[PDB]
Amino acid sequence: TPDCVTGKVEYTKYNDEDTFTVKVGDKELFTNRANLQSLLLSAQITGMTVTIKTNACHNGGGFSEVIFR
Amino acid sequence: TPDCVTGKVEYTKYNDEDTFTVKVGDKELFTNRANLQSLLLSAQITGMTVTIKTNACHNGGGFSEVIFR
Amino acid sequence: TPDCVTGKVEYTKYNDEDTFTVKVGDKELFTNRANLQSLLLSAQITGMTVTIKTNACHNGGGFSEVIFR
Amino acid sequence: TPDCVTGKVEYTKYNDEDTFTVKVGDKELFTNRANLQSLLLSAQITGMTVTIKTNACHNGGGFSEVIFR
Amino acid sequence: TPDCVTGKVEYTKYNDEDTFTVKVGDKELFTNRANLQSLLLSAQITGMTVTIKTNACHNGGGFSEVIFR
Ligand SMILES: OC[C@H]1O[C@H](O[C@@H]2[C@H](O)[C@@H](O)[C@H](O[C@H]3[C@H](O)[C@@H](O)[C@H](O)O[C@@H]3CO)O[C@@H]2CO)[C@H](O)[C@@H](O)[C@H]1O
Ligand SMILES: OC[C@H]1O[C@H](O[C@@H]2[C@H](O)[C@@H](O)[C@H](O[C@H]3[C@H](O)[C@@H](O)[C@H](O)O[C@@H]3CO)O[C@@H]2CO)[C@H](O)[C@@H](O)[C@H]1O
Ligand SMILES: OC[C@H]1O[C@H](O[C@@H]2[C@H](O)[C@@H](O)[C@H](O[C@H]3[C@H](O)[C@@H](O)[C@H](O)O[C@@H]3CO)O[C@@H]2CO)[C@H](O)[C@@H](O)[C@H]1O
Ligand SMILES: OC[C@H]1O[C@H](O[C@@H]2[C@H](O)[C@@H](O)[C@H](O[C@H]3[C@H](O)[C@@H](O)[C@H](O)O[C@@H]3CO)O[C@@H]2CO)[C@H](O)[C@@H](O)[C@H]1O
Ligand SMILES: OC[C@H]1O[C@H](O[C@@H]2[C@H](O)[C@@H](O)[C@H](O[C@H]3[C@H](O)[C@@H](O)[C@H](O)O[C@@H]3CO)O[C@@H]2CO)[C@H](O)[C@@H](O)[C@H]1O
Repeated sequence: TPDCVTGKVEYTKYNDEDTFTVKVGDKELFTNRANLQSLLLSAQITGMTVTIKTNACHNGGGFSEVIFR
Repeated sequence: TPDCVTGKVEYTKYNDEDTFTVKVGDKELFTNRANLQSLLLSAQITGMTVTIKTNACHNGGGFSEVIFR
Repeated sequence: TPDCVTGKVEYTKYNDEDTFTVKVGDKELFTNRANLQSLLLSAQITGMTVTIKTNACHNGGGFSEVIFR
Repeated sequence: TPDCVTGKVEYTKYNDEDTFTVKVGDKELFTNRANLQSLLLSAQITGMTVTIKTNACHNGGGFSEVIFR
Repeated sequence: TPDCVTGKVEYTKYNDEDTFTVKVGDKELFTNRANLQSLLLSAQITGMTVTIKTNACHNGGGFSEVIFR
């Protein structure tokens, strides 16, 4: 899966449909993987560099693959 | 969903009915989303700015949408 | 539910019956709510002020309601 | 249940059989309680004093009771 | 089980198939044990020394045994 965005988590959002949204770089992306919620918030708090891989590389795009650096 | 309150988490409360209450700004709001419990406490501890979106914007109102920044 | 004790967590204990014990003030109280385990340990570690509400306000008393400050 | 060991967590180990091993003092002990895994690692990271209670007080002994100070 | 790699976590990756990949030393290894996800990210954030034991000691190899120091 190709890299979509790389950078620090600007903000996260818990959605009504139990999905989780992350804003990295110029894109806002969501994931339906519950396990990623605490991981992503931890990355945001500690200022980790995140790389999100997805074919749906556009605002509102879904993803499941994330690299934590 | 419209913004209800924005600010830092004053306090949180675990309720008997397994719901979670948060005090942000001048409102005390609850959520039945179990996944939000650890996320909200983490935000409280680290002093993150939280934005709660809900149509039930009043004390005792329920919510599911939260922005972490 | 009335306030039982308020103060910092002196110590926590995982019990054989999968319950969680907390020592706040002069009371040792337990909870059968699994979700409260990580939350309480986090409060202990970060030195948060905790308020436990319960009608069984005595050593060995059970609780489910907790306020995190 | 009698005290077995008291001290700081030297190291932890996730085992193939989904159990969790902790080295405290001169003993290496394991627990089959999944909820204890994150709690124990947190205690290790923050340098908390841990007290493990078990009748199987010997290397390779199992436990379920832990006191966090 | 023999030691494969020892060192600090270079990076972690959540995969599409719900597995978790870790890069330690010169190897990139994965695990299908969900409980290890938060533990490994915590070790990465706090800079812990990790030792991964596996017979599949090669890039793309699977593991379940990890020592946290
Ligand atoms: O968490 C949401 C979702 O993330 C991953 O899927 C993403 C999109 O949700 C999904 O629509 C997208 O589909 C791709 C096909 O995989 C690809 O073969 C085709 O060429 O393009 C479409 C749309 O661009 O895939 C992305 C992931 O790259 C995850 O796979 C999915 O299970 C779910 O978790
Ligand atoms: O966590 C509890 C609850 O949060 C969310 O619902 C909130 C209130 O609990 C709910 O009563 C409220 O419903 C609104 C509708 O959104 C609105 O369209 C209609 O006109 O009036 C009712 C009554 O105010 O909605 C808020 C959230 O905006 C969440 O949606 C719900 O599933 C549940 O988790
Ligand atoms: O975690 C265990 C338990 O916590 C809460 O219950 C507490 C005690 O365990 C329970 O014995 C106690 O019962 C009360 C009644 O609620 C009250 O109506 C009556 O007058 O007195 C008895 C004896 O004190 O209630 C406390 C809670 O205040 C929680 O409610 C329960 O579900 C369970 O999780
Ligand atoms: O996590 C593993 C396991 O921990 C606890 O059990 C421990 C040993 O695994 C168990 O063999 C041991 O049994 C004791 C009897 O309880 C005691 O009555 C008798 O005198 O001696 C035997 C052997 O020493 O007990 C320890 C706990 O003290 C936990 O109880 C168990 O459910 C499980 O989680
Ligand atoms: O998390 C994935 C996986 O990790 C552990 O298994 C690893 C490999 O996935 C598995 O193929 C490998 O199997 C070995 C046998 O242990 C060995 O006895 C035999 O001779 O060769 C095969 C092929 O290398 O073992 C490693 C771990 O050592 C874990 O055991 C497994 O349940 C699963 O979680």
